[PDB]
Amino acid sequence: FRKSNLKPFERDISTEIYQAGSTPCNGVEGFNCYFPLQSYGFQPTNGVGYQPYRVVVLSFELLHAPATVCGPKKSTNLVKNKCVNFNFNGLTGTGVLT
Amino acid sequence: GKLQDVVNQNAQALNTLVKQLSSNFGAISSVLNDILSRLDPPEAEVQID
Amino acid sequence: ISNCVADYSVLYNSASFSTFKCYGVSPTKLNDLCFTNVYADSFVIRGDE
Amino acid sequence: ISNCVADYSVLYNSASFSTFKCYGVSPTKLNDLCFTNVYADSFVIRGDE
Amino acid sequence: YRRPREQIIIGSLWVFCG
Amino acid sequence: YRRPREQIIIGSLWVFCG
Ligand SMILES: *[C@@H]1O[C@H](CO)[C@@H](O[C@@H]2O[C@H](CO)[C@@H](O)[C@H](O)[C@H]2NC(C)=O)[C@H](O)[C@H]1NC(C)=O
Repeated sequence: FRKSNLKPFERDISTEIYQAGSTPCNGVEGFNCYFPLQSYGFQPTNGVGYQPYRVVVLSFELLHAPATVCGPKKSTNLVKNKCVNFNFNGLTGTGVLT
Repeated sequence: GKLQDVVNQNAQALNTLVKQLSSNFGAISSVLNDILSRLDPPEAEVQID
Repeated sequence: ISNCVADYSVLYNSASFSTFKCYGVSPTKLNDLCFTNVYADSFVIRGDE
Repeated sequence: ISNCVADYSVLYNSASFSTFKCYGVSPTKLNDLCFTNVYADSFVIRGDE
Repeated sequence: YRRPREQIIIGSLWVFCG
Repeated sequence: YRRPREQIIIGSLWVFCG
């Protein structure tokens, strides 16, 4: 139960009772006042549609800052005054380094 | 000013054309190299188009 | 996640994950790509969701 | 019930009904929703039933 | 919040705000 | 009776038959 949809990448912890009805809840559940949180039900005999899935979401971003997270690619020597394909922390391109 | 305005207008047109190279136009980035180096060809075709 | 060398290829071929869907990047191509930060959000979700 | 204007807000806020359960629709969201036909079935049911 | 494209090169515009 | 989804969008497929 919530008043409006979440903005992207937003987290909510407040457990205030939703006042869906016109009657004020006054902080206590009852008529038209439901607990905002609900408990899952997971059993070893539950169906695949109800089986609990452990999920992870990975997000990447670059903020023109030092490239802290990189890959296992091995760096090579430095070449100057030659038309080469450079790759500086992902700055993929071609040109002459002088 | 009659001679200088022609040069100014041509320079403005060229500057606008150059600035137009840094627009997403709906893609994920304005740099073609980033699109080529991040996405596989089938997904990169849409951004390139 | 920051200031560490990553390896997404092993996560890709581990074959222990039911769903591996990436948006805006190619599973086999971010292996040689660099980012400033990586955020990992974890939770448990029902099968139909 | 058809070809008329309904009012579910007063029914929800009447506070005279012991049980108000909605399946497949939000009780506070169908006020701005329109339906072609409305069926009303009424009878007497035991307390335990 | 929504952040400008100038400050983010690869990532999504939206950032954590909860 | 039961009706196909092509005729009913919001309501239940089952219709009155008594
Ligand atoms: C950081 O702390 C401030 C101070 O508590 C928080 O500001 C409060 O936010 C709540 C809900 O957003 C309001 O009801 C309060 O009136 C605000 N002020 C105070 C003094 O409590 C702020 O939300 C916190 N931000 C984060 C991200 O935790």
